[PDB]
Amino acid sequence: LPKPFFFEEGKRAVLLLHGFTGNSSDVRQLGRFLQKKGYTSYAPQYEGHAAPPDEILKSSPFVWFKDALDGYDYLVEQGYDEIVVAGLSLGGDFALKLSLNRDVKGIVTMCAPMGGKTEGAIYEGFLEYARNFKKYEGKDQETIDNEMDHFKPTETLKELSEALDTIKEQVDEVLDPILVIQAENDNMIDPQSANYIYDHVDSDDKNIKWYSESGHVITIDKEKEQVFEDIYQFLESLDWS
Ligand SMILES: OB(O)c1ccc(C(F)(F)F)s1
Ligand SMILES: OB(O)c1ccc(C(F)(F)F)s1
Ligand SMILES: *[B@@](*)([O])C1=[C][C]=C(C(F)(F)F)S1
Ligand SMILES: [Ca+2]
Ligand SMILES: [Ca+2]
Ligand SMILES: [Ca+2]
Ligand SMILES: [Ca+2]
Ligand SMILES: [Ca+2]
Repeated sequence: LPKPFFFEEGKRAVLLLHGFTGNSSDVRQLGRFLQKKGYTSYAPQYEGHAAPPDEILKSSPFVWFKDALDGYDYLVEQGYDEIVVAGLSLGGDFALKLSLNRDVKGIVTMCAPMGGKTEGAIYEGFLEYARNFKKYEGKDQETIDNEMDHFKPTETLKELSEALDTIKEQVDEVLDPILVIQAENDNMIDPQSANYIYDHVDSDDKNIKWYSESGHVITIDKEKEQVFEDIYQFLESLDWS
């Protein structure tokens, strides 16, 4: 089952943050590519993730963001002072916010939401995970429909909507070098989010890349090798010691 991972290589480090309802395996191939290029990486795993869907509803985005910060702080404790934060999906929103809470050499956002119909993305993301999990449990279609019909929204999903709006409203405070990556065929979040992030950060050093044959979990999809190369080129451009 997926767990946090720590790939120790050279002195340059990347904190890898996964997506909403995702898990560390979604960023592990990126981690391995980075390791082959000499970069250390650490990937936390958010509380309640990689588990039955009700565990997400017992948790909170405030915890998940702290899980992200704990990964940064762990890299520092392990000797890595120079850290780029690279986040997939909701993790990309956490990467932007983390850069306001900790010192980073740069930021990568990959299919991160910002603006638009946030509530739709939250509920569709959760419900898709929940339905797929119940299928994996071997449940029949009626049992799944019945369990899904008993879904009760919790404070978790309202908190997530509020957290996303907070990050949107503070994105003009982001100053560190940034690469914005977006899949054109993302069916979870609106690809125009990438324009919004790019346009509204204060970062003087920024770039954006679009991927025409990819979806939301871009780091496991069919163009992942090009995504990884583009991330690498961005990393190589930064002000490392
Ligand atoms: O420790 B820190 O820099 C945090 C900033 C926001 C946090 C949350 F708990 F509200 F998510 S913790
Ligand atoms: O609305 B508030 O200022 C928030 C505090 C922490 C947030 C999270 F993004 F970590 F979840 S949002
Ligand atoms: B990527 O895994 C995401 C799916 C739904 C998201 C949110 F609702 F947070 F915007 S992010
Ligand atoms: Ca090695
Ligand atoms: Ca150590
Ligand atoms: Ca039945
Ligand atoms: Ca029904
Ligand atoms: Ca500026």
